[PDB]
Amino acid sequence: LVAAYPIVGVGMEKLIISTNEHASTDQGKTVSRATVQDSNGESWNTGLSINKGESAYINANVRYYNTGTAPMYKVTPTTNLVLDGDTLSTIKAQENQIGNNLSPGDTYPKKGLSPLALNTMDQFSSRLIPINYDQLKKLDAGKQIKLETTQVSGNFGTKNSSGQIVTEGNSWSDYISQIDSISASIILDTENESYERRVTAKNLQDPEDKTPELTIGEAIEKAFGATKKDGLLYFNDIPIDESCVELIFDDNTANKIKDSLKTLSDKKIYNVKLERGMNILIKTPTYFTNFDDYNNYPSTWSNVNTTNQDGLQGSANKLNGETKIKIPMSELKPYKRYVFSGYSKDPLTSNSIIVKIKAKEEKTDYLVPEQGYTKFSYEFETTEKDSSNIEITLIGSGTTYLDNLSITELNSTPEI
Amino acid sequence: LVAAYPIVGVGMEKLIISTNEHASTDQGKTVSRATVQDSNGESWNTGLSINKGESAYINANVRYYNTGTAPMYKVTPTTNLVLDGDTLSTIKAQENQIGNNLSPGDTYPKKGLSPLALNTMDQFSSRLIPINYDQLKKLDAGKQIKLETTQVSGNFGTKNSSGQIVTEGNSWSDYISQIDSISASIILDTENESYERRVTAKNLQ
Repeated sequence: LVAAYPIVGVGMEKLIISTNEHASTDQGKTVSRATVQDSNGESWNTGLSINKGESAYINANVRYYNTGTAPMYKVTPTTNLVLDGDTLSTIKAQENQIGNNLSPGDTYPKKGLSPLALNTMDQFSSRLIPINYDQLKKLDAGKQIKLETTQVSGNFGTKNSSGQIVTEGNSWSDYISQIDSISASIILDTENESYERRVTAKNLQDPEDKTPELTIGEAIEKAFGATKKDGLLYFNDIPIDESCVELIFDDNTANKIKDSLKTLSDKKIYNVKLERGMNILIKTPTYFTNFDDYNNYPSTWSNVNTTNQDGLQGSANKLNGETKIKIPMSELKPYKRYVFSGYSKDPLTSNSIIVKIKAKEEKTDYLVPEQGYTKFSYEFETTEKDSSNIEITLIGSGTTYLDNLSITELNSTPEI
Repeated sequence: LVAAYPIVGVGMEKLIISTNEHASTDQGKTVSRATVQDSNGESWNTGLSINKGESAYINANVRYYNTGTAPMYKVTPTTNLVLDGDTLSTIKAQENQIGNNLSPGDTYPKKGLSPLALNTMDQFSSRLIPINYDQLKKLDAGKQIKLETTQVSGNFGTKNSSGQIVTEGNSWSDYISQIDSISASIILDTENESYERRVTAKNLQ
């Protein structure tokens, strides 16, 4: 029920420009004699010119990488060069920039090597790619470009009766669209890697089809090789729960799950029936706070108490006091919108000091709804390499701990 | 339990550069007479120029060599020219630089010969490979380049019922990745030689 569907992305490393300028230097010596009179002269001729029409050549440094569950033989992408809300050229790479092999979970070329270069737009490798003069002025005035993937073309492998395989005329292109008509797209993002899978779905409109269906918790169990450990789900001894990760929905999927939850009797987003067209992100968190064990924390909290520190639904202490952790910015990445999220309890008042500079130094009271558990989450911006700490502090009157709290990445967020 | 898997590497021997410079020399003689007065002049015109956009052509000296347990018919590598933490061009060699045969434990060309040359980037052998001016200044300021292998493409051999073999459409490329999914890579290095083998393994999962 998982379909082999290899994803390709193109990554930018460096950009080199080059100017088509034209220089010259001439020296002349003249002498004349006439009958008495004479003359002698020394002439210099410096010359510099540039003629528009192919006025600036360029070259780019790229590297291919795979993600998914297939190889991809003879991969060939296409790139679309933007400069400033616009386009400049569109290149399908020639024979010299073909990507030969690509194992799943890998890059091309191999890791201990240098990147790939591309410079021409013709079908045979001639005629270096030009940039006209106004784009050159926009470039030197301070504006920079990026890269963009649009499609790839590659071939799979299949063995005949003869005992070998053949890779010719077997395009992966005409197996793209069919899969994206039937499947749901689930992506995972951990701290170093990312994985994109398509899992098959079940249409409820027409009754003739018989496709076996499941739920999103079982879907993440089946797509990734996930081990059910004691009710939790674990992926390479990394916990993935309905509570220990951060889920991201787009608006149509969010609305479908949200209005489908009300007829359901359980308030879990792991037991919802899977639908046809979805995009579900699951991001792992950076720093976890299970007070029992597995707490990747540099310093340890204050006024803690171990009575059923199981995480959610059993955090079992209601007293007064203070918790505080100071952390410098040196360990974490700068200039990234970090998101801090945890859960609730039954106190009456609690307040949260998040004193991080260049960011939300607003501190608010808790506004606890009831003894039942609800999440809470705030956003902030990371500064640049300061031992001046971010210091989380929670003062409470009616609780000392609730055993779920974390901070996580929320990437694709730089500042300058 | 040992899989035939020939390794190819590219070795650098020498690098030649060449400048696209443009020289000229002119001589003129003038004489004039008018009614009494006269004049006579001798003019020289030295000229030297260079225009960027294909300002420095180059050529490289390479030689192929095998290591492993297979031949490799019609070998064709790709090279990736770095200069200083960067890249300058990427060439899959044309028809004139194909490597024809390669026995295991051998080099191409044979040992009592001179190396191979390559100079062009086009698909048909034209348009010598250019280097722009800043790289030329980095070169003459004292920085040197190297070579790099990324992939090769070659063909194996198989005999049919007809009693001969055929080498066409039988790529070694689509037998690369499968072997590197199942095998362990063991290499030996002695004082003159080196040997790279892949031996098949057993999954315990």
